[PDB]
Amino acid sequence: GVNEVPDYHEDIHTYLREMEVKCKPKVGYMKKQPDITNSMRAILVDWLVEVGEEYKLQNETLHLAVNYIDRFLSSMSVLRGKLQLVGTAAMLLASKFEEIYPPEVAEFVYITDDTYTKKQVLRMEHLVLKVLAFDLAAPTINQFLTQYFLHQQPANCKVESLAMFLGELSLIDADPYLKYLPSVIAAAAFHLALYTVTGQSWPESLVQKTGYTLETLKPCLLDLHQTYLRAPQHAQQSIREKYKNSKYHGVSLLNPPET
Amino acid sequence: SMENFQKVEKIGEGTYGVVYKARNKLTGEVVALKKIRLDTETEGVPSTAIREISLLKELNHPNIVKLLDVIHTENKLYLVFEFLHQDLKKFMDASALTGIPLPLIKSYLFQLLQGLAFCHSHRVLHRDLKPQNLLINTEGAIKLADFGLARAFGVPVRTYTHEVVTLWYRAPEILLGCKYYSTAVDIWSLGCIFAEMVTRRALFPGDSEIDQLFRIFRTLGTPDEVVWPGVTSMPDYKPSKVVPPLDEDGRSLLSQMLHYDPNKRISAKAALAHPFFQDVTKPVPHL
Ligand SMILES: Nc1cc(Br)ccn1
Ligand SMILES: Nc1cc(Br)ccn1
Ligand SMILES: Nc1cc(Br)ccn1
Repeated sequence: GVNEVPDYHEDIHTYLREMEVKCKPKVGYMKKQPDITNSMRAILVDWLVEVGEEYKLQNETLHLAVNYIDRFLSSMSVLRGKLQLVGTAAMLLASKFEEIYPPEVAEFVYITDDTYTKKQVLRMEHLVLKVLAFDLAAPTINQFLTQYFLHQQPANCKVESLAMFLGELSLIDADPYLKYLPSVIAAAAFHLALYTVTGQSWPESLVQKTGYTLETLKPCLLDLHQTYLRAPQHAQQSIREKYKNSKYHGVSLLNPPET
Repeated sequence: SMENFQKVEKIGEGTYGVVYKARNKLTGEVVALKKIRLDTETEGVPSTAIREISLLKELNHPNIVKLLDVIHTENKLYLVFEFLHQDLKKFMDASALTGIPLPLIKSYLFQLLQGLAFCHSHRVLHRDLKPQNLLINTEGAIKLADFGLARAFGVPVRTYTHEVVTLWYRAPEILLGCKYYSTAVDIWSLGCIFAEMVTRRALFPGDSEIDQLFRIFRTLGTPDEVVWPGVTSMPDYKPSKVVPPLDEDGRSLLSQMLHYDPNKRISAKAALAHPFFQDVTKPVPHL
């Protein structure tokens, strides 16, 4: 029905695809950051996952936040002791954009353990807005997934959960996942999950919609198949932790396929 | 920063603060400026402005108000907008005795839909369409404005803010408190607005949510499963010559916009074909 905007679902997909390119972070940005590293970014994203669970935020909020960060660090040199300030300010911004009832600024200050003052958070907010020129409406992995779910039949609780799990694990590792577009990661996450819980592939109807074949999605599917396989050994655990709960039907507890 | 803008006069107040008409000293461009005070020690840039700015930067349609600039300070934010002579509500009021001609009604509704269809095609809900938020110029244009209560939606839609749309323009699925709403609510509002341009009185002027419900039921017909499958299961459900001047096609379009069922309610895209707009022109307004 109308909640699936039938007369617009296509124009919206096309727009998101055109916009996911405009809101794309610089693939090489971390080598140009003299003072921060892929690993530090890992800790940052992992910490944002935790904050989204303590404040019960939308996953969509978490994706936007990470988009905001990568685009900001694509333009601005940042020192380690300020990396968290950027991330806190992005989460705040993503919450203001996306949430019905955002946490107040004071809670954003509380979660940094008073590493930073309220003035700093609020000032960094403004700076993030100026650097992004207020372009906050970024397509996310999730915005492609929720669309890609409507091509199931029947709908599957575990596949939907499992796909989001993989999507979020991509946000933690700039290498390799910065060189893939959201729509692509979303597709690679959808297939992998479908297969794992059902034995079924990237469906045809989605091939017509996206122009993406299993062949064109192989690189990402490989990298991502790895991530899933190495997930219990990853230095960052917050996502796995989070997806071991009923809300997401312990899809993190499932054993990944072999190939 | 605003050294080049000259204040001319106050033109209204909104969520943020004050809207003023100003003139660019160097270009002569007449503009509207929206001053937004920044809570620099407390809550920072309001999410209203984050949404309005970010969504307007994307929408560049001839029937959506144009944001030309955003001028930053430490303490204030000015949004620079193109100036439009007035809002539809003032125009309606000016026209309560003469009436608005049917050609111009047709043109305004056509434009409103083209504007709105662009929103929907770009995953944006307006959620506050009422005559006060629609701006007209002297060359026969109309444009959607005030995108502070707007939201970029996903597909399918999820639960959004319920406190949305001024009461009179609020669609039944919001009133009855349904979990999910979508692009249909904007159409309802426009349908309410169509009616108002024709009669120059609002269609459903309620004093309360309950009064609003009753006002709709008695006009469009107490909704039943045969008309609105689901109406009885909705959370808060419980036990013609609506517009004389209006042609056969007019009446058809209206009903389709005011359909009870959000699924059966016409899209903006569909409505842009309705025979009503087969002879549409672009008249100038009398002002
Ligand atoms: N000091 C910190 C910083 C981050 Br990011 C996470 C936890 N503690
Ligand atoms: N500084 C300013 C403010 C307004 Br409002 C208009 C012109 N200049
Ligand atoms: N008169 C006006 C007001 C706004 Br807000 C935008 C354009 N013109």
